[PDB]
Amino acid sequence: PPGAFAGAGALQRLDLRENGLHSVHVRAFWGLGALQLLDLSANQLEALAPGTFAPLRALRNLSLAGNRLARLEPAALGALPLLRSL
Amino acid sequence: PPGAFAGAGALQRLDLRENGLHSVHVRAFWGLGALQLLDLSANQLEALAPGTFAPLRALRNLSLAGNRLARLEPAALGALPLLRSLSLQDNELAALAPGLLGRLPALDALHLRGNPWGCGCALRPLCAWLRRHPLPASEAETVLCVWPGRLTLSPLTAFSDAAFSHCAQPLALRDLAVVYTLGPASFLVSLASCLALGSGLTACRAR
Amino acid sequence: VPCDSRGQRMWWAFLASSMVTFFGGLFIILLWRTLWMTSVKDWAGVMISAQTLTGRVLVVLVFALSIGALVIYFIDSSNPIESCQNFYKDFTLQIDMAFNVFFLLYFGLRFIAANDKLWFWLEVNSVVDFFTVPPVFVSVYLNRSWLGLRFLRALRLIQFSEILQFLNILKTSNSIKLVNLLSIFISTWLTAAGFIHLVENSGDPWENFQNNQALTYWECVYLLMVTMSTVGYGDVYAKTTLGRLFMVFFILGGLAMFASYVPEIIELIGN
Amino acid sequence: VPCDSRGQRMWWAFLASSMVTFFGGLFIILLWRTLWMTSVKDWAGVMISAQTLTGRVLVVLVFALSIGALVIYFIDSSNPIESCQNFYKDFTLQIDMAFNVFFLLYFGLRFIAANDKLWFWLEVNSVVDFFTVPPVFVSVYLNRSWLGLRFLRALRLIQFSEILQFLNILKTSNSIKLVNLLSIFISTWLTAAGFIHLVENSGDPWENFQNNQALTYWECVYLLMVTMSTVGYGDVYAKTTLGRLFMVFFILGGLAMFASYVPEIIELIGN
Ligand SMILES: CC(C)CCC[C@@H](C)[C@H]1CC[C@H]2[C@@H]3CC=C4C[C@@H](O)CC[C@]4(C)[C@H]3CC[C@]12C
Ligand SMILES: CC(C)CCC[C@@H](C)[C@H]1CC[C@H]2[C@@H]3CC=C4C[C@@H](O)CC[C@]4(C)[C@H]3CC[C@]12C
Ligand SMILES: *[C@@H]1O[C@H](CO)[C@@H](O)[C@H](O)[C@H]1NC(C)=O
Ligand SMILES: *[C@@H]1O[C@H](CO)[C@@H](O)[C@H](O)[C@H]1NC(C)=O
Ligand SMILES: [K+]
Ligand SMILES: [K+]
Ligand SMILES: [K+]
Repeated sequence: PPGAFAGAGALQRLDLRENGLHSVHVRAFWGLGALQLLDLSANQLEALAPGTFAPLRALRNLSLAGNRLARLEPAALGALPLLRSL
Repeated sequence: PPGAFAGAGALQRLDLRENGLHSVHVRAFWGLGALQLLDLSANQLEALAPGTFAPLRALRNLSLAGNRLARLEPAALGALPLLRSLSLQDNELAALAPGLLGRLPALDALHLRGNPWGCGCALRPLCAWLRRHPLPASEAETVLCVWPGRLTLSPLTAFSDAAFSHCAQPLALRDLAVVYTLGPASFLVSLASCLALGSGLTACRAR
Repeated sequence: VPCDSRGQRMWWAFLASSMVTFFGGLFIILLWRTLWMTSVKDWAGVMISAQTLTGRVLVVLVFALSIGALVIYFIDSSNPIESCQNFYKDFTLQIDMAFNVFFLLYFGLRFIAANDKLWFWLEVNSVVDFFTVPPVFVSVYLNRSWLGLRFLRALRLIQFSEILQFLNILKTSNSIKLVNLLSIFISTWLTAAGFIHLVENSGDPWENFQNNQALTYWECVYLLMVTMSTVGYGDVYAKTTLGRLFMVFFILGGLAMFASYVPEIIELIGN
Repeated sequence: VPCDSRGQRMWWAFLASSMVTFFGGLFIILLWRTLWMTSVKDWAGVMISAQTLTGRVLVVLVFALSIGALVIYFIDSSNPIESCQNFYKDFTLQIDMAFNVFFLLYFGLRFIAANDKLWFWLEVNSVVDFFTVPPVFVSVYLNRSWLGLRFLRALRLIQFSEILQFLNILKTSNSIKLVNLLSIFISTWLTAAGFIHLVENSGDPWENFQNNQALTYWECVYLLMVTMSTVGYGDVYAKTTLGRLFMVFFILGGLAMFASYVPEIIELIGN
């Protein structure tokens, strides 16, 4: 849901694997840009809405392994200067 | 099935969660109105037929968390005077029909956390209910809404009567009379103006 | 606080604002029949006469403003039918308001120069004024907007050939007749497409407008062209009951009009 | 205890109740041909003559009752085709019963005033009486109801122009011919739509009525209008075998009738 992790503005690590995610709404990480590690592996994600990772700014390593993604839109990823691994 | 719990006319508590319910037939609680607690959480319910909760009369707290409901029809809930608490958290509800909360007197406890609420004129009755019944501060912080076209940073409880001022209330007799009389009055004004201009020009020419 | 919503439909107020003008004033004229004026009547008649320069420039001006209103409707057809807006914020509504008050002044000037008021009241120009001008006043009063019957100004395309005639562009009768036929066909095509688009995107009233079909204006133009040529692909069609009734009536009227206009087509073909 | 169900189809009884009237009495007339009457024949002839007042008011009455029966059929077409009902409980069936017994009395009065019984027996009014009047008696006897061939009363609309002629509403021959053509076209359109609706909603008999399509009467009217203009959208069409056969026959008959009626259309257009 949008603003699912509301209240955790100082969150740094977030791991979601083996959960079978299939639909993530846009702007669901409102205020979660502080995180540095984001694991969204082992799911059934197919398409990513543009601007989903836009609130994220301090993210460093991102994982999208074991999913059903076919086309990765550049607008969805945006510009993340602090990213180091993908 | 219809009359699934037949024979339990004196039932008071009924809990159904983590069962993955996907289809509940109408009038399936025939004679189950005596219950006070009803848990239908953690299921895959999408639509509710009208009159499903109509046989229920003594129900007090109702839970519909973790479901796939999108639109909640007022006819399905009906009028339950003895209800006190209701939960719709972790659902896919976008808006609530106006007058749904006014059908029942007591709605002291309400949980709407996690629903993708699209703030708008429709939500204004809910905001007014928030003004009448303030939520807890933590719950107010958690419950938010989606603002179309930009970020969803706007809290649900932050709205005031200024947002309601955009909504057009049903027009009274004054506005109805004005919108009925705008046409003919404007046409008569135009005719009178043209006639006066013609008469004045004729008077100036004849001089 | 800033938000836009449809809320409750207010189309009936806009329609009644024209009905209680047209029918009520028709009844007033009838009752008056049951129960310096010559000088001002002659002044208004010579004011709008096609012989003088003033009448020529004024009919050119009203044709140009009708073209502008049609363009405004074409632009606004890509929006929800009923929507709230601020009159002071947007100036396109101000342009439409100026156009419509000019139309109202022209209608008053015509009404003064009328030997028979009742037969003037049943003209197509009078009825398009009735079904166009009060809605914009109601919209600016209620601070809302409805698409409505604003495509009917396309019915003023019929005078287009006349607009050429006194600008020394058409001399022979055959070219004038051809341009008149083309303008009539184009105008009726556009207004039929306008009604089809309105009745399709609006939805059925008695079914709480749940039968609305997302049809653009140009898609309805394509549908009318396909229908009138008796092709009928079936890719796009009217799904509402009132839309289907209008399609049946349009088919019958178009067939009758074409059968009536065959001899003029033959005369244009000639020998 | 109170319940309604279709049960077994009883359409064949209603159809046979008209067939064993029509064909059997035709055979009786033929066999009689192989093997104060003048006074009563003259009395019946002057009773139904269009010159006298009685004939005029009586044909106006039967036209009005035919209009009422058509309206009753239009109302009842929004129901299941075969259904059980109580004759005493519902009074609309009583109204239809009164209309049909009046039709039967008129048919008897016409049959007395017939110089040639066999050629009277093959008239369209006689056959619509045969296929309309016995079914209501069978329905009230069996305490059931079947939709049947109750739209055929629309075939009396052909007399509509005559209804105007002796009420001093039409004088010239051109207007009478135009009204006659319009009434003929409307009546055949309505009855073709009635057959299409019946054969589509009833379903194929040899396939246990599993091919029924939920088509309303007005949807079938729209389908007939689309077909007769050679547009053919394909949004709605006949899916049953008998429905498709009827559509082919209707297409051929409509094309032949239009080709035959072209010269009258040209005469109405004139020079
Ligand atoms: C010839 C003109 C000037 C007068 C004829 C009246 C016509 C144009 C009127 C009468 C009934 C009207 C319709 C009645 C109901 C609705 C539903 C609502 O969503 C607005 C549009 C719509 C679909 C209207 C469109 C305009 C309409 C068809
Ligand atoms: C011209 C008229 C008077 C006589 C011609 C007879 C026609 C109308 C008869 C003969 C065969 C009949 C069909 C035979 C079988 C069925 C299946 C059943 O569900 C009733 C309707 C239906 C589909 C009948 C409709 C009427 C029908 C087509
Ligand atoms: C990126 O961070 C993740 C999170 O734990 C870690 O497992 C991974 O090794 C890191 N990648 C690199 C290249 O350091
Ligand atoms: C409503 O009843 C349920 C059932 O036990 C209970 O868990 C819940 O706390 C009650 N709600 C309130 C607000 O007391
Ligand atoms: K064709
Ligand atoms: K086709
Ligand atoms: K075709």
